[PDB]
Amino acid sequence: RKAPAKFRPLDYAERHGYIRGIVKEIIHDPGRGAPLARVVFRSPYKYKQITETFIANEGMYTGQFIYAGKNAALTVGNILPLSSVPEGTVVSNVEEKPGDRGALGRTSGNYVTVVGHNPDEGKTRIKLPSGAKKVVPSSSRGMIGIVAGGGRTDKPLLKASRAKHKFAVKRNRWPKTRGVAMNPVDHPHGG
Amino acid sequence: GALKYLEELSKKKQSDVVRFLLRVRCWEYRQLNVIHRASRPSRPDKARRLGYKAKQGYVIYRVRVRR
Amino acid sequence: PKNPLLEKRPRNFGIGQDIQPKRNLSRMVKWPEYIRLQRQKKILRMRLKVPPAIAQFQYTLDKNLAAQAFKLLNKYRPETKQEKKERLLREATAIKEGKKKEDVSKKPYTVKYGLNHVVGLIENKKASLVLIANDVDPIELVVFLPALCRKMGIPYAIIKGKARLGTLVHKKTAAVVAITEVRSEDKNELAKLISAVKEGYLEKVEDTRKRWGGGIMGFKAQKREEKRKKSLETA
Amino acid sequence: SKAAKGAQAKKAAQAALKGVHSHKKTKVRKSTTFHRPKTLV
Amino acid sequence: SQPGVMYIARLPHGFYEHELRGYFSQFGEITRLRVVRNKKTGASRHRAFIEFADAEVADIAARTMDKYLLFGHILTCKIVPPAQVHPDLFKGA
RNA sequence: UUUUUUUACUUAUUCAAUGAAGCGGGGCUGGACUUGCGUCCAACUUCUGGAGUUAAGGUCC
Repeated sequence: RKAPAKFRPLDYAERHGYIRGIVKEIIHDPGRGAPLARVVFRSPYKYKQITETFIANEGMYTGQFIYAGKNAALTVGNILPLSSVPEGTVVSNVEEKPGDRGALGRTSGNYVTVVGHNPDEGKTRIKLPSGAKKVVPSSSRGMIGIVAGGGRTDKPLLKASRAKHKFAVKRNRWPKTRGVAMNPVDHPHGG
Repeated sequence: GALKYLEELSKKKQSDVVRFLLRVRCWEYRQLNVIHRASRPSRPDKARRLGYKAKQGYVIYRVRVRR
Repeated sequence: PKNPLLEKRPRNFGIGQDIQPKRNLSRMVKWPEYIRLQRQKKILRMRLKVPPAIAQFQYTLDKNLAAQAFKLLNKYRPETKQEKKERLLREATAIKEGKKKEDVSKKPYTVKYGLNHVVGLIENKKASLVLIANDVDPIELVVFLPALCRKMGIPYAIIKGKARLGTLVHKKTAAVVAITEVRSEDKNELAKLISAVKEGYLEKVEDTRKRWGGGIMGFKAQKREEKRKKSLETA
Repeated sequence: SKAAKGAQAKKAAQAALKGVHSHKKTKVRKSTTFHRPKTLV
Repeated sequence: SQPGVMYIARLPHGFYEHELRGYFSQFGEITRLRVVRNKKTGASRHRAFIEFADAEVADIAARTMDKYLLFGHILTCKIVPPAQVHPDLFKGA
């Protein structure tokens, strides 16, 4: 793992217009089921370019121009505030608050559905992958589309070694000893 | 002098003027470092009766402690 | 004639176009903590409600009356070190030739200073005019002074500058200065200054000294309440 | 205009009671970074 | 709209017609002005009447300049109401 | 004057972001509705895996 998967920080260009970036690499991230996309943007304030790391939606490719901002088009890979999208649009890496660089719908094959808009108080009702309903500020950004790599859990692991390889790069506890297989000093289920 | 008036005023800690001064100074000291040097005593009558003098070699340090 | 090889290359500073030019960003500067603290201290004192005994110090002498008071008081600056040394040499000479020091030295007339000394003069009703600096920190050192002067019937004025009063008394700062008595050629000027202080400062602050200070709203909050009131009036 | 007349009268009153030094220079800062000034060593 | 009349007294010697016109024209333009003078001598009686073209301009000038300490004189600057403005006040102005 | 309720505010306190870079309020321009001129809403880059940086220039000296 090199860099965290975040949006750009919310700046003037994304607040008032759009900025174009180019997808240079689509890379594998260890411990994550979803591929990442490296996108290069211009810095509006200096000559040097800025490289960002997004969670890649399905259909994104190297050499593609994506657009991030209020006036960006409704196209897969583009990053828009939720106030700029119609109802029924599915998005990924949705910010809980504007500027948190994305929190919801991040794992492979998952997305967040924009259910409704309340423009009077500037709120947006969304549906999460767990089925929960949520209200977020309408200026929260999301990337149009579905996170790539879906159907990963359909394949059986079939082998203790494949489970071991999955969890060794993830730090999760493996193998797992049952509590009832333990002595009473170790677990409340012990004995 | 003025220090007799300062002592009688410092007795009245629940009056409007003293509560205002205490509130604003509490905010300022909370923004400053936990231990920092004071340029002068903020309670000159109290410092003088405790033995402070306006003489080279006397310093004041302000400190906050968790209660 | 201008050179035909000269060309104009205008830059477009819209979003996604050419690099933004270097602008004045002083409103958004990350300041050191001491600068941020002193600015925030001034702002907080404006935002909170200030009790009248502190808020009365915002009302000071105007430029003309402060200049006339300083014009009188600059004739009564205390003795410098060189002047005192010369006076002591003359008095030592008089003592050597068998004369009292009062034979060669006259009664002095100076601006009276030092807070304890001036408070004593006010309580003994010797002070004829009291000038108090507006920026004494801690404020408790002078916060009772207008009430004391009002009880003793002494003309006072709040004036801007403890450093300015220090220039009168050869110090860096002075919290308060007083005049008890002047010379005969300046008695008329002092009486005119006292009448001017009474009619142009004390009568004008007689009602405003009893009011609460502060409670001023910030800029964005003020605009928010103006918009809210306009929307409520429209709807 | 009446607003202009009132503004002129206010400006003359401000000059009479406070003087004419109403304005102050401030540095233009093209960066948001404050650096410690270099002093004599 | 309506003119404003200011009575100014305690005039120091030297604060006469041209000085008053020039000084109070800074506040606002002056319609009429007369310094009260002795006919036997020509000497000033330390009072004058200034009619400004505009009323709260006159009011601002009076509240600014009242009790001002000028050459040993504490000036008297007052607004006289239009009811008590004399019809012949600015005869000879 | 005080006791409860809710109902606003921000200045204490709390959270987050940034290289503390474009916040708030006006002006200019265009579009709409309105009233017969006040609102709100927009300025700026979308065929292409290029390049964009050392201000060009105008005008007074």
